[PDB]
Amino acid sequence: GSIPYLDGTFYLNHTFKKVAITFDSSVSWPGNDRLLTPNEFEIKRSVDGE
Amino acid sequence: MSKEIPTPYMWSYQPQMGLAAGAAQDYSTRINYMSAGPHMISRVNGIRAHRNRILLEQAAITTLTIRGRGIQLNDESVSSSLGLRPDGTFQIGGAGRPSFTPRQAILTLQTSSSEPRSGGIGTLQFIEEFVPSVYFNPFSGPPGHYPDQFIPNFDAVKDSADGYD
Amino acid sequence: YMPTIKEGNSRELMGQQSMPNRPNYIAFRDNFIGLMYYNSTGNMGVLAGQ
Repeated sequence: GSIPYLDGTFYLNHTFKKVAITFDSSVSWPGNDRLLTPNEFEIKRSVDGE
Repeated sequence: MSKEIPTPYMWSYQPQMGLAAGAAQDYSTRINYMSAGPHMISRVNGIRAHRNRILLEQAAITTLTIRGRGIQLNDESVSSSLGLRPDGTFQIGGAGRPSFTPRQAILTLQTSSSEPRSGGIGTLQFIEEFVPSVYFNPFSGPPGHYPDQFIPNFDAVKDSADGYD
Repeated sequence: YMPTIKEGNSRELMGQQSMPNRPNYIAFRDNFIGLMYYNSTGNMGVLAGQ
């Protein structure tokens, strides 16, 4: 069938939940509290809608 | 490779302690000229020599209304408004005008630490001090004369820190 | 001990025996543990400068 790695027909991006980026395992990259959540690129929030 | 134009070594920082971890040759920015002739190869070697000259040199040479803490504050000493004090008779209700006393409040607010520190290094000073270092003739001496700072598993006092205890 | 499954007063039911039910001591937990939400992204205690 299709080859999303080759052709570009990606269709699973909706299943990501969290992405955390840390340099040297102590410093988060957006390291100035420049997000609503503290240090995670929270992509999609579950039913826990604060 | 060449003991005269060497790929530089780039330090690795340990944020947590403030010391500098082991370093290594730069391995992410190499140029792949393996498909070039003598012209471009000499040009690239000259470029890397220029980069090394820039590094060596850099390293070696380059090493009222007080602001309060970002929001200035005004300062008054005789701003005392409510001169009354509750003796046996009076009964003073809610009050209070917050004013910074010139000597007491401000100086007590801007005193430094009691005794200065002695330990690791912060990020900015690490960036300013630990430029990539160019190692010209690698490991050309007898054993024990090598730069041990490069090995991350090497402790300055107790030599060759055994990993895993 | 139920001598016979049949209902209604009769000779068999006269010999029945009973014992007290086991005790329960339902009460609030130690230190009121669990009353306040702790360590849950769904419900997070918030304290901030207004």
